[PDB]
Amino acid sequence: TSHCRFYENKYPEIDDIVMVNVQQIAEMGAYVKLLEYDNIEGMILLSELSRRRIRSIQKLIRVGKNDVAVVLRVDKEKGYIDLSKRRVSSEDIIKCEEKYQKSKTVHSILRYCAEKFQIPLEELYKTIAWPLSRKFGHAYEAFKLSIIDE
RNA sequence: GGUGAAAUUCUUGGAUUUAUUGAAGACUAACUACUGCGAAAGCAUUUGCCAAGGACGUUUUCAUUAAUCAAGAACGAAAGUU
Ligand SMILES: [Mg+2]
Ligand SMILES: [Mg+2]
Ligand SMILES: [Mg+2]
Ligand SMILES: [Mg+2]
Ligand SMILES: [Mg+2]
Repeated sequence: TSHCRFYENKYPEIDDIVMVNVQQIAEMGAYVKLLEYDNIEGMILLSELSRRRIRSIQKLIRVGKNDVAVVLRVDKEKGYIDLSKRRVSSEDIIKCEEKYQKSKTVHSILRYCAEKFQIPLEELYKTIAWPLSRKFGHAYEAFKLSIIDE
């Protein structure tokens, strides 16, 4: 079960870049799920969805696929996000790519660990990934070190 | 910044705005109007100098010296050329 968000808390921060998989589209916008963080839903509105004039949404969004975005407002009581998509700079997307790729590696490795040990990812992340992220900022550099220095 | 909306561009070597100032070059807002001057272009900050001009007033002076003009000439917006 893929849960237990990458970061040390399940909620977003006010300015961050993130990457999102679209789940559906409504008329006012799309309330979609975050993948840089665990599962929390939030709106992306059509007015702040496309760069150019919004002529089509099917071509741009491509529901079921991965896109870059940022977060502007946060609901820190029960969980709701306001996100943005047009304000992604040419430099933003590159670092979003690298951050999501390292996160995806560290997620798939420990997902395999959970599947082979049949223990929820929450406990495994709390026991292993979190202290390593505390110590060296991200667990992937720790994995590289463990390859080199044990 | 900018735009229908964006992007290019400048920014924690702190831009955008904030106060004093300093430099440069342009130009003369509002007053500015069915208003003025000039042959036409054109002419709008102040002051001085330089000469010029229309209009009016004139019981001033000369007495046709005038009108339009091929040839010839003077100015001639903007742009452009040394
Ligand atoms: Mg300043
Ligand atoms: Mg003036
Ligand atoms: Mg006048
Ligand atoms: Mg002639
Ligand atoms: Mg010239």
